Amino acid sequence: TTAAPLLALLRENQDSVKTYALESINNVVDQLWSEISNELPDIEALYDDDTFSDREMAALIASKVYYNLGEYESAV
Amino acid sequence: NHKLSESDKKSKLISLYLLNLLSQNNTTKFHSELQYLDKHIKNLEDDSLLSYPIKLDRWLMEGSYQKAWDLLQSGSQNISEFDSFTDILKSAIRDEIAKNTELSYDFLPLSNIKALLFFNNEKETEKFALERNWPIVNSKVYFNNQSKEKADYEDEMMHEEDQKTNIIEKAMDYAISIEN
Amino acid sequence: LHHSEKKYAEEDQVQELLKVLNEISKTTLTLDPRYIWRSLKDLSSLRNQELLNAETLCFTVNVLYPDSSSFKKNLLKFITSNHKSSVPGSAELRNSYPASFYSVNTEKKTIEVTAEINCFMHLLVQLFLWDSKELEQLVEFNRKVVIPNLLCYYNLRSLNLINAKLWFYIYLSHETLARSSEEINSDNQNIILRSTMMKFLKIASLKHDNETKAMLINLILRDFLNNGEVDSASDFISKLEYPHTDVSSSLEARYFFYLSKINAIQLDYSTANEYIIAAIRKAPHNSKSLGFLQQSNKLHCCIQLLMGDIPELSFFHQSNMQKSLLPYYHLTKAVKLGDLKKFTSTITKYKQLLLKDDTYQLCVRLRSNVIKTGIRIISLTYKKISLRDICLKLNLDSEQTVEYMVSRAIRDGVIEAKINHEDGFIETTELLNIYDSEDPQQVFDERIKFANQLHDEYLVSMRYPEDKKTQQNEK
Amino acid sequence: TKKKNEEINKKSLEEDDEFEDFPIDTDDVEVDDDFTNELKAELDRYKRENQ
Amino acid sequence: ILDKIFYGVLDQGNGWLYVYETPNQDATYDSALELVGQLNKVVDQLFEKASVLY
Amino acid sequence: RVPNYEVSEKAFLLTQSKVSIEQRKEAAEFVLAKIKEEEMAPYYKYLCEEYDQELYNELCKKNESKIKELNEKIQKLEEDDEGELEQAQAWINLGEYYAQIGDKDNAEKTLGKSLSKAISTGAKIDVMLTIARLGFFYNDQLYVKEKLEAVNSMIEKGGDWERRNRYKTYYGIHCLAVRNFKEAAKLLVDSLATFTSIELTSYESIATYASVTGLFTLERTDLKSKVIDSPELLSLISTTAALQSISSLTISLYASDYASYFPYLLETYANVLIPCKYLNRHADFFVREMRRKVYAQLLESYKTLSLKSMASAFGVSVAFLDNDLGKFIPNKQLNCVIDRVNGIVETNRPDNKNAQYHLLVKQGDGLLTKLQKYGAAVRLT
Amino acid sequence: ELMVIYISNLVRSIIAFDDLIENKIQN
Repeated sequence: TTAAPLLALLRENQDSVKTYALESINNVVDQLWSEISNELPDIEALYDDDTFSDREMAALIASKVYYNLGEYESAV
Repeated sequence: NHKLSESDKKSKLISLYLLNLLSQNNTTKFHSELQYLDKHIKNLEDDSLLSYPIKLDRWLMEGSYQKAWDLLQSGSQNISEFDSFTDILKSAIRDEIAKNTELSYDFLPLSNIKALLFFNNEKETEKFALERNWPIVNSKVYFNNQSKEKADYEDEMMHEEDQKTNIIEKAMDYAISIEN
Repeated sequence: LHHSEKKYAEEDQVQELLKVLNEISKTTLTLDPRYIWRSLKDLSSLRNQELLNAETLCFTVNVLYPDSSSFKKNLLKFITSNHKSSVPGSAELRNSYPASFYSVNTEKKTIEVTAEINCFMHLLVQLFLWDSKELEQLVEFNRKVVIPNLLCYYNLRSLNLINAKLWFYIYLSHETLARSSEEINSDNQNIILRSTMMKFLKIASLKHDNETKAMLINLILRDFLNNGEVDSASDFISKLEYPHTDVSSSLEARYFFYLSKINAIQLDYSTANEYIIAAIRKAPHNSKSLGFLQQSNKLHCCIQLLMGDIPELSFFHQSNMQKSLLPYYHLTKAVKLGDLKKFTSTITKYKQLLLKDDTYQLCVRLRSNVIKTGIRIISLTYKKISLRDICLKLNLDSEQTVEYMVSRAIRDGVIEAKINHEDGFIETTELLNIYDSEDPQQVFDERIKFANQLHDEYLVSMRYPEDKKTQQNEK
Repeated sequence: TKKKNEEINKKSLEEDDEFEDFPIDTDDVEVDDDFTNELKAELDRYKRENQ
Repeated sequence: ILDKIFYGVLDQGNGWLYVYETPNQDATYDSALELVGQLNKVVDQLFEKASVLY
Repeated sequence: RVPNYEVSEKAFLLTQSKVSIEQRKEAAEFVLAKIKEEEMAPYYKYLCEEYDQELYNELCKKNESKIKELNEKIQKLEEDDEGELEQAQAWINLGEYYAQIGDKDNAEKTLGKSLSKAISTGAKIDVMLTIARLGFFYNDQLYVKEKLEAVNSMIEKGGDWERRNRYKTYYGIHCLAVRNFKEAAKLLVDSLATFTSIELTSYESIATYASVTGLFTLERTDLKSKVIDSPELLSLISTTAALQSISSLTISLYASDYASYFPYLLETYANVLIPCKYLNRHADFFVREMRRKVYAQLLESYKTLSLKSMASAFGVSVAFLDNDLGKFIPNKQLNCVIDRVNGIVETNRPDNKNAQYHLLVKQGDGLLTKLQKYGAAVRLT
Repeated sequence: ELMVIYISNLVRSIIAFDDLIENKIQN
């Protein structure tokens, strides 16, 4: 089992496909909090821009990734 | 364990993925991906389209380049989407040869530079020199100069300065460890 | 017959139980319950063989049953039920004493004494299950109860010390079920297995209990390894918090074993050395531990051959693990002599033994090495050797082929030569002498730094014992 | 009890009997070089002599 | 040369005899190896007596 | 006394299939003779595997006679009351009766009492000597080692020069059996001069052993002095084939003759190495060492040779020489590189501070290792 | 040094077991 499909769909321009991916990510972080870190800057850029519309969800996920690693500061 | 995963396409798709990883010149992941395959699937399907990436990767490790080249050329009877890797992989192979043969010998007759790198034409040979920043002097390549200079320049960076260890620095550390 | 033996068993357990019950309830004497719990586990396992092993049945019968009862009934169901005194509470001989547990207060719910007793009871059950070879239903049932049983409670430093054993059996038992038989269910539950371990680890970072962290990380590596998921292991290791300081030396040796394995396959050999040498010394030489040692020596043989070293023959000469290590030994030989035709025969014949241990994949890769060692040999011997002679001897395909081996070999600089195409020979260039170089400094740096570290360890250790006896009464 | 800990943890890598599973399943190298040499020296000699 | 009278090497293929001064091996390195040798024996003995602790 | 060693020497021949059929059956007769005569029935049983009911009767009889005899003799020697003299002697004799029939077990018990019970230091050493010979007999070497380690403690206690000699010669044989020849030589040369045989092999055997080790280990100058100009060897000349072969090899090695060296190599193999029990197992190892050594010897004096010259000199073809040099070059002893294009044999010699630097680091890694582990152990404890 | 001091501790523990036992009698 692997989070790499999820990572890959996010790049696609289409908003409908990226949003559905976030929701999938949120339920595999538990374990996959490792593979996802390599690609974590993409998840960050989608929140930082106001362009995105599912912003709150994108930050939430980046936090969960920092929490499991234990890099608490960024998580909060 | 098996759903309807087994397909003719299954074998074909694996083959391609591995060729890709070789074309990226990222052997790290190639072997990683190979280790994943090495159980159930590789054993049950034998190697019949797998034999194309296994053997390619294997002869390049072995050091026998002649063998690694012939697989690339014989690829012709099977192309359908494989050429998209064939091209990238070749160009990297000539580079590989050129690097091994750099230290071996500085000056080679014109005929031998071509033959080694398996170029069809002499003009293509001199194209690769210019890109590689090597003087052609009397239709003989010279590898020694630039490569050494470059090497020297590369050696000086903000990484490898703390890993050198100065002889005076070694002394200090030995002395103070006793005296702590 | 039944009665006497059953009774003695119950007493023995009760004695043990009482000791640790007094211990655990007083401040931070942590080390004491921990040493005691370990010894105990061993004593219990050794016990089972004679004077029955229905200690478990007894031991349930005379304690408060929170869910113990449900498990016991399942276990009886499994080996065909009987009833003779096998429902807990059938002998009231606690009698509201504090030691055998204040019967009323456990019921009132003002206090809880059952908590730590239930963790300890799960350990004892688990050990018996594996010793026995009670698979299928029990194994599933045990796992199903214990995971939510632990997530029902809230951990303490003392509870943390206990689950450091429990999590080993949750893993091990599942593996046994894959190892019986292939099920479609085994593929699903493999995933669930990883998931529960992963969660408990996150929390346990927050408890700052090293014991459990270390245990857990070893279990987690072993699973990734079976599925050959190196990419996912590589990120996993970069987490970096796997403690060493507090941990028992066993956990350091399983951890290092795994490190050697994962590094070697992804084409790193240099660092893989440090880890396998370390993992052999840390392992003990115990009689039950001989099985581990063979396995470590198989892997070592491989690591070295890839790197370009020759494991001493001498080391394997006086070993007794002989019959198992026959395949490996012949590989060493093939490399050492550079003999091309031998090599191939060796890996075809032994293929199946080599596949089990998964050393095999490493063994294909030594094919590059056979050739290289054989070129190393010709160079040491000969200062000018026509390339034409090398082409006949190693039965190489064409004049172009013989060049390419030497070309690539000098890139790692193993041979260090120079090829003359036109003059049609190789001339050795090998420095040989490196005393003159700066190199001697570097070698000695490692020697000295290791030495200094040993003095520090000694100082710190020496004073501690002496304080303990000086406080104690003496002449 | 430090020792006991070692052996138990280790066991899962050893499984059933990584000790007896394997046997249930299944200048010192170089040959007599005197003989080879004997014959070499006479084969040289012969030619030497009748030349 | 075998008896270490003049210690040199006779080069058959130029028809010359090459002459060397006496080589001087490093005394420190030789005497050091004797000391190291001894240290091993010492540690073995100690350890046999320390068998009492365990 | 004579069978105690001699049986094993013959028996060894019999074992071996290397030996010529003539020799094998010459020895067979010898063995059978001594069985009946010394009444070796227990031990014979051991040897038969490795190889009439009247024999058995001979046991059964001789045993019950010898047993009943000694029984009441010993019983009476203990009864009548003084232990210094009689009880001590009686245990010696008891060990000896077990040593005759080769029961190892019951001798350990009897000769053990004698050691325990207070007697002269002479007396202690003498008695131990027998136990060590049974170890040598059995063809177990480690059994000899433990005993002789004790014997060595008592050597300077007693201070007899008589038993210092005897001790040397036993330890000499033990060491001949193990690979290590360095200690063997030192002990062995002194003992040519001096050793009255006791429960060990004849002086002709001992002579061939000093010659054999001498080649192997000794520096050149020191072979000449101690061995060729040996008073002992010169008077002893050759009254045996084995002594003759080894002597012939020595004369060509020293004289730097090379043509005849190789016939001689072959001869010593046949007539020395295979008859001798202890040096049989090292037959391959010795000839390897010698062949490196001679090639080496010649290369030391020449910066260069041509291949034709060197090959004609040893008497082998040029092709035969090339295959053989290259065996020994990566193991480092001949120190020579070989050009193929110009046919030349160059000889590099770069040994200096570099040589000695590598020896010290390698051995150093090992002292570090031991130290770390013993440190850790005690700290736990 | 480590070993030396440790023999001394092993002796001290045996002494300490026995002293305690005698003190029980004295009390």
